[PDB]
Amino acid sequence: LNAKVRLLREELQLLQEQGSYVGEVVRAMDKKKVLVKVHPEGKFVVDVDKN
Amino acid sequence: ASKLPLVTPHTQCRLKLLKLERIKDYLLMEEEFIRNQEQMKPLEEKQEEERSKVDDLRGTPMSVGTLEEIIDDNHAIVSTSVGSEHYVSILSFVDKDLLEPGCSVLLNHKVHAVIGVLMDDTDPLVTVMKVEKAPQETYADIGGLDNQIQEIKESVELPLTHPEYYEEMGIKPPKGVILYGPPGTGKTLLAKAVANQTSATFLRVVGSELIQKYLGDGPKLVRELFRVAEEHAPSIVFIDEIDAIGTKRYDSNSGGEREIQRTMLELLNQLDGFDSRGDVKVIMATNRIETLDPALIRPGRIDRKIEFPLPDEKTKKRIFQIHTSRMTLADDVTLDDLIMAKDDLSGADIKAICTEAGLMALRERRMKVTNEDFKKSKENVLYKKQEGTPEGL
Ligand SMILES: Nc1ncnc2c1ncn2[C@@H]1O[C@H](COP(=O)(O)OP(=O)(O)OP(=O)(O)O)[C@@H](O)[C@H]1O
Ligand SMILES: [Mg+2]
Repeated sequence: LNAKVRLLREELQLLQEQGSYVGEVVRAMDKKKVLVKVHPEGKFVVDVDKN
Repeated sequence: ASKLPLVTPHTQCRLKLLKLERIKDYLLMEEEFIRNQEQMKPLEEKQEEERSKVDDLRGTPMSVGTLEEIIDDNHAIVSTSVGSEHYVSILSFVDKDLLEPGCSVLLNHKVHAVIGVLMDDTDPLVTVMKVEKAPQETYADIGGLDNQIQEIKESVELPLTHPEYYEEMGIKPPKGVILYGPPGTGKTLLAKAVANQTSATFLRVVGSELIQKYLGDGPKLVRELFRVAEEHAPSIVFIDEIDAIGTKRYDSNSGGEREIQRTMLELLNQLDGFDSRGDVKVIMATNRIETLDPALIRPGRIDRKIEFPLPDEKTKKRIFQIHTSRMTLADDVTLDDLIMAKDDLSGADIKAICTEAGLMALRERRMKVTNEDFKKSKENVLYKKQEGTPEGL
């Protein structure tokens, strides 16, 4: 119960963090970069997180 | 690799040995110098961290634009995905030999400077048109052409195989070849054989594919077919069944005839016009050559004109053997009896005879083809004659 309450108390400031775009991967390339189509915008050559 | 242009006599000569020995000596000097300097200090760390500075300069979220115009002063107009266009600076680490209008460039996120170019798909029309290795077969299958094979080789193969012979005499190779003959003699067969035996991008188009349904698309198709023929190094463009697009060009016609004429004019210009044609060789086949345009088959357009005659007496035996090679036969086959008749038989007719004989043997369940089977198949094949007996004779 205490964990539930604590999570619901920090969730207010956890919910103001910016979302993340959802894109479609075209093909991996280069050192560690990727080519992604972020609809409705154009494509990007983005990095990849270490994980 | 951007090496010196020898431009010595260009024929095996002592001057060309000396210029070449000099290049080898200089290259040996460079190799020794680089090896010794690498041993003294790797310089790998120095080579690295320049890439790190470059990656710092080009931010993480590189955007893909579309180059529109180069102002020729390390500046450009680049269009973003939304449609907006920006006047930016082409930075120094981008290989400018790749930049051309319409290319997919990589743009900086904040400053939109050009910081790279992306590779592009490889099928404008190449995958559709190119034939790869001809599935039919190599030169072995073709039987009884011989002289025609030699002419085709002297036209398309020899220039790529031994060009010194031409460069010595100073003559450029003959421009193009047109293969003409009655239906079923081996024009397409020879074209496919040279396609599979050659080392150049071979493109095949049937004239009926140039009769498009929308205005200007036939001309656009020919323009693009020759456009992706200089982009692919040595190439051979084989326009089979030219008779569909080329014709006497009678002015008094209406309908799609005008559009076909315009397509033919565009093809004429591509074959020989204001611009140099680069290194592209053209082959054309036509059952009916008498109806073509003199402008289309004038000497400077098509130099060589090869005639394909119907097999007479021994070419017939050769085709029969070639097409019955992979087929078990009973020891009673009178192939000579089959061919002896002067029935104007064509090679396609022989192939049909063999295939139908095999098919009817299969139908009867037998394990071997018989002479009677071959005779009945030949009779069935020759049943497709038609026409009127007394008429014309
Ligand atoms: N001399 C030959 N040797 C082997 N096969 C032959 C010969 N002549 C014709 N053929 C056979 O004819 C078949 C029909 O294709 P081919 O290339 O011969 O036609 P074509 O002469 O170009 O005819 P068309 O003018 O109608 O286009 C080929 O599959 C080939 O098997
Ligand atoms: Mg043909």
